[PDB]
Amino acid sequence: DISTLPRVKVDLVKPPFVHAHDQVAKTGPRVVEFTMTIEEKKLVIDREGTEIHAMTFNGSVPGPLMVVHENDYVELRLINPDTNTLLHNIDFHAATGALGGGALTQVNPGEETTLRFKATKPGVFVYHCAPEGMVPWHVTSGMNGAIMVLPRDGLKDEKGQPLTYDKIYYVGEQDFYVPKDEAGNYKKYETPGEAYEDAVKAMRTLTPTHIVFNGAVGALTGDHALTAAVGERVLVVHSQANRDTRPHLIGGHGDYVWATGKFRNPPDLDQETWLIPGGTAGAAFYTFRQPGVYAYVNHNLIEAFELGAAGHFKVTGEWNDDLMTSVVKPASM
Amino acid sequence: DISTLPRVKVDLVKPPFVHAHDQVAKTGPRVVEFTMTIEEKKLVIDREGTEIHAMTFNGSVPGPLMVVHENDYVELRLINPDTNTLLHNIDFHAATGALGGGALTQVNPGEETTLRFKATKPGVFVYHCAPEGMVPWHVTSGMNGAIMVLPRDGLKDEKGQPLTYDKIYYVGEQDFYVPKDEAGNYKKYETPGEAYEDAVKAMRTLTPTHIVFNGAVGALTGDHALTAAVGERVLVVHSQANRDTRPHLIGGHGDYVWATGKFRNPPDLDQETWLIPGGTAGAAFYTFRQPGVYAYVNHNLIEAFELGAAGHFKVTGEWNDDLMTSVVKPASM
Amino acid sequence: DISTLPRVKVDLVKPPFVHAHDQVAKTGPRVVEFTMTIEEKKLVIDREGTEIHAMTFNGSVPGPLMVVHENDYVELRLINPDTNTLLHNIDFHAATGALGGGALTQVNPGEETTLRFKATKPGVFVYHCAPEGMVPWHVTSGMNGAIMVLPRDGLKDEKGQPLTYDKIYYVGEQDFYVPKDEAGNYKKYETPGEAYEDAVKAMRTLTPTHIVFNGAVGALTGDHALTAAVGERVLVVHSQANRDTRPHLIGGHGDYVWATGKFRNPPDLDQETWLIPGGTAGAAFYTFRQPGVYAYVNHNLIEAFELGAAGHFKVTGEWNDDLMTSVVKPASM
Ligand SMILES: O=N[O-]
Ligand SMILES: O=N[O-]
Ligand SMILES: O=N[O-]
Ligand SMILES: [Cu+2]
Ligand SMILES: [Cu+2]
Ligand SMILES: [Cu+2]
Ligand SMILES: [Cu+2]
Ligand SMILES: [Cu+2]
Ligand SMILES: [Cu+2]
Repeated sequence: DISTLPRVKVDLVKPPFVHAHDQVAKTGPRVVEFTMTIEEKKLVIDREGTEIHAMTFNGSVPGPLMVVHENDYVELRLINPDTNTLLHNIDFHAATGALGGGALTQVNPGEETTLRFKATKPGVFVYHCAPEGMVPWHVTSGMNGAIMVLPRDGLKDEKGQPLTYDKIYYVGEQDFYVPKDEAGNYKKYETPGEAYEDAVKAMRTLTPTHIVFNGAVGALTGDHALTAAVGERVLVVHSQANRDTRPHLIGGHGDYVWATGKFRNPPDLDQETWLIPGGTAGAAFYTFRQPGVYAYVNHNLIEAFELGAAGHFKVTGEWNDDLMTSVVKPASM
Repeated sequence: DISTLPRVKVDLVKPPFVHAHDQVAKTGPRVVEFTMTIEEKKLVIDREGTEIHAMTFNGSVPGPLMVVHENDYVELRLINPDTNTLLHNIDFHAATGALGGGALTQVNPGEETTLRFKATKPGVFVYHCAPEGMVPWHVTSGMNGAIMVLPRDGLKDEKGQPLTYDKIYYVGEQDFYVPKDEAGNYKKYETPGEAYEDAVKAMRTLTPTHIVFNGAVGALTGDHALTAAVGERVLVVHSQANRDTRPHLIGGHGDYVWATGKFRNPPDLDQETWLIPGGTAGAAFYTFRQPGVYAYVNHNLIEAFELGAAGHFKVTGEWNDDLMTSVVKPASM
Repeated sequence: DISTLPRVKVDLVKPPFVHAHDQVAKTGPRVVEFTMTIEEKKLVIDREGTEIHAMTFNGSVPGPLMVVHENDYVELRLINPDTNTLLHNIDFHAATGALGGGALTQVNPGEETTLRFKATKPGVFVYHCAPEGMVPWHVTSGMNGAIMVLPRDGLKDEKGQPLTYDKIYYVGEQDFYVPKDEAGNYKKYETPGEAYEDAVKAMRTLTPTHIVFNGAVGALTGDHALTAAVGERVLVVHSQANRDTRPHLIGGHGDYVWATGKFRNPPDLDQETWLIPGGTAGAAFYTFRQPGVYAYVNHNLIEAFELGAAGHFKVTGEWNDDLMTSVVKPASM
């Protein structure tokens, strides 16, 4: 009787931050209550000022990271305000049945719905909007996030020993397909219906115009760089709802990686780069050993440095000259 | 002395169905005899009526799934009737030597050949035509299938316990490269030789025009949807002879997945999505827990919903409201 | 005190060959000294005579394979002669800190530098140039190689038993983006600065014009085919610094594969094809069982046979008719 279970309300935070949670479950199974409000909004996604009509969960690209434990129940109140124009829904890859919930959550502007599902499998998973007949358009407009279902006894390494992170970040990577004219300039549109065919044409090229973290070129840089201290253990959850990516921490590694995101599997050790398939969330655990600036990228380096799939860590602490040193600094022959 | 071994003749069936076999070998090693007849034929591959000159094994795209046990011998009689126009052959990724058999099986129209190889490694494997100098053209014309080499004691989970499927399906995923004119319309051709350069140009874009299951958009839908019952254990073998794919069961999971298809490895558990590299077969085992319609896709959702890489399951049985329920159906604020 | 450790100077060799080393470390930890000289040079990369301005480490595409043991120190003297025109550096994915060394190794023409780092993680790893603001341009001009960090007790299988190779080869796979005019012909350029915008435009298509092994179409064929004998154990290290690849030995397998290249993980067994993500090195171990010509490809077969990603083995020895035989050679119905 689910009515006999504790309810806990989560208050979500904007990526790349993650709402408060316990790695090791401090209670029995719970109904974990989430509310998200769909927001269609204009977003500037690059340095040139290219502006798209984004389709978001809770105002952000990606949508926020939801965190529960295995065999909790996720109960999501999904709100589509009458300020929006389109029908939306939600598919949880973590859930079982009804297209991940998409068949049960169709909300027109001015409607809401509440979905409950049992989180029976531990892992990080994509969630995304998926309205029948317009699925890739919603997804590639930004309407996707992730949910982490932690094992009730937290994470474990390949030998069954605990892995405990000190910090977690959620990197949502988004492929956009901004329609171009024959000369190669981006087109803009009066209404979503006038945009639709050109959106479909642009998607069918299979060539993103932009690939970004946290919704825009440079979003995880400067005053919004990710941070860590030397010696800190950091989990980076990374999702891509529509296209493969190959994350890499420039100057570091994935000490333990679940490339396809499912924690009943032993992690891959010592990864330089790992493949997260489109439609998947993955997670990488790293203990920082050196201070300084790191870049965290999709290691198709064109996708990283030309199309936007690059963020930064700023890491504080002492430099270890045993691990790396400039023996002879650049100088002239 | 191979002549002292039992011979068993297999009678193949059209994908996505799979010929009768035993998971656990009920005999010792056998010479397992297959016959396939090459058929060049016109195929309509989309809803618009786009018609290509397909190159098939046994009349289908994909070619049929062949099933043997580890250390059986596969003996294939490959027939190229004089109604065909081209030279063909066959490369088995399951086989060792002579380019997988391709160097020994070159048949002109009006010829046949018989190849035997020992299936020394368990797994699902691609087979495909591969004539020297025209390899991708044959493959991306549909001339590929798969062979499953089961361990003699059937499949096992990550702990060494048996996994037994109740039903198996074979999903062959095909990238086609239909040549386009400058305006973007598909071109058609009088002869394969007149088609060849434009086929090569279209392939060199690396952008498929179509990505389909079982040879056509919507082939595994409607009256040809895949079926299952709640509680049934289903293995879905999935091949892609030329390009990566990322299968996903919408509303389900891969409970146990061999993403790169080789059963001596422990399966990955609880996958949302998995990457099958181009040139590979993979296999996913799932026990259905909910009735209703599922979609089975390549989770590049553009590839799925715009280019064709989507099929359906229809699943019969009782709905489990513990696992998922609509708490409050969509309604107006 | 690193000054108390043995120093050993390595003399590199041109890919696909690999400098002399011991699988099992015959000494304690060492400072292993390497020198590489950057060479910008023209290279003809295809049969048509297409000539690019390559950016190399030590004159080759890929750069040479460097081999050390876990917890050795790599000390690289990197020389940028004043005959070059550009700034370069080096990022080792094997290293920890300072963007893999890239932040500490910026050398203008006429400068050199010496970097030392501790090789704390065993595996094969990419190294590549990565100058801030021009990273993909350098990488996709050929300026990448790999380093193998062997476990001090050599390689092990999935059960912890030794795997010892008799021969090793290094296959560097390079995606080039030669700018094209509207008609589709390659453009050429007076200076790297005049080339830059068109290089960036060509990269942003995400469609390589060429994908080659060892720097050119057909480089690992003919008198430069890879060789082996029946019964020989061969490790093929394969890198791709910028784009996914899916290696396949036509007629063989990867008996043991580290697809993402890190030897603390058990290898995947019996692979037909494996995915090496862009920004990764992987390694496949195979014992040849049949003589003859093999092709070793990226199993996107368009990428292999049309764009260049194909090499050959010539294997000497006896043919095993148990493993494969032509029962009835091609002949007429
Ligand atoms: O190591 N990242 O380019
Ligand atoms: O969950 N498939 O979109
Ligand atoms: O088996 N390679 O096409
Ligand atoms: Cu939506
Ligand atoms: Cu999905
Ligand atoms: Cu053929
Ligand atoms: Cu093949
Ligand atoms: Cu450089
Ligand atoms: Cu890198």
